[PDB]
Formats: sequence, structure tokens, C-alpha cells
Amino acid sequence: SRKESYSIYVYKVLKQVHPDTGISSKAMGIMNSFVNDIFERIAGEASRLAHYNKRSTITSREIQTAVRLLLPGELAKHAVSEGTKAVTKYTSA
Amino acid sequence: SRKESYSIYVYKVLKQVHPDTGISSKAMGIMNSFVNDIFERIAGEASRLAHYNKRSTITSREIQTAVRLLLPGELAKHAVSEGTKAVTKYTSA
Amino acid sequence: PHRYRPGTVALREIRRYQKSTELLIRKLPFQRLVREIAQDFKTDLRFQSSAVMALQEACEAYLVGLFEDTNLCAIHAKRVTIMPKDIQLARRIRGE
Amino acid sequence: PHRYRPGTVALREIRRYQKSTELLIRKLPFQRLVREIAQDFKTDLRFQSSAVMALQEACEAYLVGLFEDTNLCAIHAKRVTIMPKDIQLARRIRGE
Amino acid sequence: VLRDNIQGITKPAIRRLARRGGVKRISGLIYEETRGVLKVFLENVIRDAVTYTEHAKRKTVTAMDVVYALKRQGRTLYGFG
Amino acid sequence: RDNIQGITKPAIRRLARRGGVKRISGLIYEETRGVLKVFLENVIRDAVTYTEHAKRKTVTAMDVVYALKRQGRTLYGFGG
DNA sequence: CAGAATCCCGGTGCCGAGGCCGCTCAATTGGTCGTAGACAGCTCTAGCACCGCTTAAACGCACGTACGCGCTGTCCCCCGCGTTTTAACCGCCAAGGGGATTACTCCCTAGTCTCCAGGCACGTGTCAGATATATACATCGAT
DNA sequence: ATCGATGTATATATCTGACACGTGCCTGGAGACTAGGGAGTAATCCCCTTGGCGGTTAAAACGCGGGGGACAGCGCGTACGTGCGTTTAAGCGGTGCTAGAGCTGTCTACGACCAATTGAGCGGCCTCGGCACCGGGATTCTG
Repeated sequence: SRKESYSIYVYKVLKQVHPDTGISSKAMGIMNSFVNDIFERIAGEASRLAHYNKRSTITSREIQTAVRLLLPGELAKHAVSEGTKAVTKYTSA
Repeated sequence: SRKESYSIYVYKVLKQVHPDTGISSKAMGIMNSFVNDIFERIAGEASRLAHYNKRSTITSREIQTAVRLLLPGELAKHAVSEGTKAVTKYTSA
Repeated sequence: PHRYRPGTVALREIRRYQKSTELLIRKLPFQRLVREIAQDFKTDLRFQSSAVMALQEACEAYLVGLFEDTNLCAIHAKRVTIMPKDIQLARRIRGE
Repeated sequence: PHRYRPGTVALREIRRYQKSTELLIRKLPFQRLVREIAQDFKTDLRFQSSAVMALQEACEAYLVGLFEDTNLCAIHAKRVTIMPKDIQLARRIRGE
Repeated sequence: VLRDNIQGITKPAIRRLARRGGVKRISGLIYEETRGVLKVFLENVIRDAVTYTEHAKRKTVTAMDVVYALKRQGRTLYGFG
Repeated sequence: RDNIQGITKPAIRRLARRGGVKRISGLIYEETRGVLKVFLENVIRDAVTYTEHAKRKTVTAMDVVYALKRQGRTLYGFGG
């Protein structure tokens, strides 16, 4: 019954980057499909890496390697930096 | 350690198609890789098809549809007959 | 009377149509074509109103991209008129 | 002495190398090049005897395919000699 | 049954599409080649869409079937969910 | 280093002959070297990334097979 | 119509394909039972059909000059042949860095009941964007 | 040396429903406890990858006779674009029905899981002939 989409979180980010702009439902549809696409690519690559090494669990090492492979050099460096920062804050919470 | 392979099965088939002909080691390695390649492609498509219908079990219908989607027309036309005959005989046993 | 020289209207149309975003093919003739072809596979098929739009968008984007590619191999021959062999060559090099 | 006209030997070589099957790149120069490039990412790396052969086979196949495509682009301009712009055009059309 | 509708893709629409692509001059034979290309393109997508439709035992072709069919060829299309 | 010069002109000619090229202009060599260098660089970066994830120090044939597989080309005959 | 280059008949001999033996652990038959999805029944979305008014678009047309194509012209970037001289080839021997396996053990995730609030529909309204009229002035064209 | 006929852009006032927001509510994320097996550690074995000495040649590098290709010119005729009147049917607005997508609801056919069993499979050693390499010969096709 109740559906599920990222429109709320996209709106929160939009209001944090630009608090004076709104977004049309047509743009919201593209933003919703974009997240499902990148999510599926990363989870796929992480599963292949885990299987080749004969490991039963997925850990941050798999995510970091997958990120280094799929994203270009400049996006990867920043994404990994803040990912590790977030993980450090969570583990230190 | 022990490594599994299909080499004995490839040889049995070759002896049935051409009893007087033999096969070198390189050809055995190529066929042994080709089989795993096609196996992963069909199992992959069957996996996607299972989730879109909310089904939890893979069945022969998924294999038949994947075969019709991946292989060209005439090859699929013959292969589907082979699979149908095999399953029918197995169930009749 | 008044009459423009060859090519000025063509350039004005190019500058016009690259700025706009509307669809260029007629909706109804295309819907008829889609219901024409699908019947060779199965009878009594029905199409949701959005499916025909999705097919039209994919087809228009595909033809536009094919013409963009065809133009590059057309200029290479020091010509300005595009001809069938340019489409055939582009499709051959693309591997389809 | 007997002398063949220009192109007779080229055709003979074409037939010879199309009929053969051996590798065409020297093993030592390629192995040194691979060891040189890898040094920029990580130092003191080691390579198995089969990994260098796999890289060699993949690179040789890729170059042969690119030359096959470039040959069509050369004939289209009514020329016989392939030129850098032909490679640049083939690569641009391929989307590399 | 429609005996023939593919004639309905008009010459002006083809000219307009070539214009969006920046084509300045068009030869008189491009129209029939373009019609043949478009028909060939549509058959390949429709066959898969129908294949998914039949697998689901549905009778109505849905936008999602076209999205998955396009995805299998690598032409993911954004905007239709 | 000078190792890129190890791909001598005759090797390029042999490759072009296999492709059916009858006449070759003298500038094709530097372009071919440039095209090859970027391909090797791209494949090795992925191979080394897989090697480093496994904590190994020797690069095996499987790592190259997977790199090529990710780039979208499958190699038959070396394993997998 | 000469003859460089080619294809291949026939001899020696080798090491890889085929074949066998040894012995283990992946695959089989049997029993248990919890639940995924095959099925019937019911509902109401939107897709299919049908009609009349309007004019943007389409067809069919006239026509003239810009582009596609062709020969005559050329001059030099390369193909083929020979000598130098080489560093790539095999072949034999070094040797300890690293991969593969074993046994130990601890901390990590999966799995479970409890419970209460974040975010998924419905309703509302108002001002952002779609629209009509006027004109500054740039560009294209022939003289 | 030029100027005016066309087309684009921009400036202003009006309307109307798309999106932001407020009210409502329910199902799925957090708290808390537990079991164990998966992962992380050092030690050990052992084999193969990194390097050198040797030497004799397959292959690269150097000059040049001279060619047939890549490049340009002038020439010119007919394919295509631009400007127009007629008329088609898509577009839009509205009415009616129902095929069939979708959902709740019922229950049993199918599968996962444990255990003992055992032979099809892989590990290594052997051997012998299709292949491979060589020579000397007959035949091809270019020129």
C-alpha cells in the first residue's frame, strides 16, 4: 500500500544548499531514479568483490574499493574522505 | 586442494559427435571457461526476473523466459525444445 | 516580393530547434504504428497512455544521435550534403 | 635482378600474417614496459608469468580491431593511406 | 488490421529531427533509409516488451516493461520512473 | 623511461598488416603509441586495485581477467 | 618465358594425449514439517469508442543558383632492396621472499520480543508562471 | 559607400491551478538480550620468481631509386531550398461503457534441513605416434 521514495530527503538537501528554491515533480522523478541506479551499481560491485575473496560479510573495505572503481578520481577522493569521516563520528558516538 | 572442471563431460560429448577426433588441452580450457560464462549470464537474468514479480523461488518458467530473451530466435527455438523434453522425461521417470 | 538567400532560414531553424524541447513527431500516427507492429506478436494488445510516450522519446533521441554521428562522417569527406552511405558507414563502425 | 612492383609484397605479407597465428610483440620490451608503468601506482610489485601474457593478448586484440575500423574510414575518403585524423574520427565515433 | 501506417511518418518531421541535430542540407533519399532504420529499431524493443508482458501473464503493456526492455540494451531512460 | 621505444616500427607494421592496411603514413606510429599507453594505464590501475584489496604483493592472471571483464571485454583461455 | 618464390614428399624422433591406477568427500536416499504462492471472488480505473468545430499543418507547386563531381596537373612521402651491427634468443644455474596451510580464540552479526513516532495521504489556497500588445534595433539584401 | 524591409527580443498587466504546507494516522526502526562461528593471529613448509654468465644469431637500423598517390585548380548543370494557395485531419472538448489490473482472502504442495552412505572424481605415473622439424624436389605467378 504505502509507497516509498526519497523525495523528503532530497527536499531537505535542497533546502540546505539553496533555501529559496523549489523543485517540480518532474525533476523529483529524475532525482528518485538516479539514487536507485547508483545504489544498485555499488551493491552489485561490492557483492562480486566479496564473492571472489570467499568472504561471508560486506564491510567498509568492500564499499571503499567499489567507490574507488566506479567513481572517477576526483569524486572518489572526496566521497571516501567524508565517508571515513562519517564512519569515524559514528564509531566514536 | 582440488579443482573441479567439466573437462570429462566435454570429452564425452566430443566422443559422441566425433568418435575418431581428439581435443588438445587448450581447447579443453577454453570450453571450460565458456560454460561458466553462459552459466553466469542465464543465472543473472533469472535473478532479475525473480525480483520484479515478488517471487521467492526460481522455477523452469524463469529459465525458459531468460533463454528466449538472451539467445537469438532459432537457437532459442531449438534449445527450448531440448529443455522441455528433458524436464518431461525427468518428471516421467 | 521578398526572398531570402539559400541557407539563412535553415540556420535560423537550427538555432530555433536546438533551443526548444517539444516533440516533433505526431502523436496519433505514431500510436497507430505501435499498435500495428505489436499485433504481429500477440492479438488484442493494449497500451498504457504513457508507454507510447516512452517509445517516442527513445526513438526521437535515437534518431537525433544517429544524425549527429552521421554529420561528423559527412564533413570528413569535404561534402556538405549528407547521403545514405554516411548512415551506413556510421552504423557499421558503431558495430550494429 | 628480378624486382617486384610496389604493393606485390604488401599483399603477400597481408596473406602471410592473416594466415598465421603467432604473437607479434616482443616479449622482453613489453615486459619491461609493463613493469615501468606499474611502478607509478605501487612499488616492488611482482607479476606471474601468465599475467603478462594475458595483458599482451588483450592489447594485441584491441589494436587489431582498431586498425580494422580505421581501414573503412580511409577508403571512405577515396584515399589509400591511413592518417591520424582517420584514427581520431574512428575513436570519436566509437565513443571512446 | 492496419495494412499500412508507416507512411504516416512525414517528411517534415524527419527534416525537423535532422535540424535538431544540426544538419544543414539533406539529400532526397534519406527519408526511406530513415524509415527503415526506425522500423528496425522499434521491432527489437517491442519484442522484449511483449516478452516481459507475456511472462507476467498480463494483457496490458506497461511503461515499466519498456523501461526494462530499454535497460537490457543499455539505454536506461530517465524521467518515467 | 625509454621502454616505450621498445615497441619498434616493425611490430606496428605487422599489426597493421594483420588488419589489412596496405599503405601506412609515417605519423601513425606516435598516435598508436599514445593510444596504447592509455589503454595499458587503464587496465593496470584496475588490476593493481584488485591486487591491493587482497593484500597480495604478486599480481595474478585472475586480476587481469577481472579488469578486462569490468571494461566490458571477456578473455577466454587463461582461467576463470 | 624466365625464375624467385612457393608448396610439399619423405625421413627421424620426441614429449603430450590417452590411459591406467589409487583413494576420498561430494552427491544420494530417506524422513520431518512449516509456509509461498496457486487459486477463487470481488471491485472499480482508465482505456476504447464516438462526434463536431477549428486552422496549423500538409501537399503540390514554380524556379534558379549553390553544390557535387570531373579532368588536367604534379611532386614528393613512402615501398622495396642490401649492409651493418646488434641485443634478443636459449640455456644453464642462484636462492630466500613470499604464498599456502594449520591450529587457536574472541568479537562480531543475526536473530528475537517490545512499542511508540517518522513519514506516507488528504486537503487547501495563492502567487509563479503562461499569456497579449508594442517596439528598439539588428541583420540581411541589392545597388 | 548604404539604408530599409524583417525578425528577434523585451517590456507590462491579467488569470488560474501547481506546489507548499497543515492535519491526520499507522508500521517499522530502536531498545535489549543471547548464541556461535566467522574472522584474525603466528608459525611452518617449500616452491618459484628475481638475476647473472655465456654465446651466437634474427632482427632492427641506414640510403636511396623512383612511383602512384594526395592535393589543387577551373568548369558547369541540375538537385535542392525558398515562397505560395488549397485542404486535410489532428487537436480539443465532451459522453458512455466495460475489459481487466488489482486487491483481499483461503489453504496445501513444495521445498529446506539432518543424517548415514559410497563411487565418481581428481592426483600421479606411464607410454608411444601425431606431430614437428628438417631437406630436397616440383610447381606457381608475376613481370
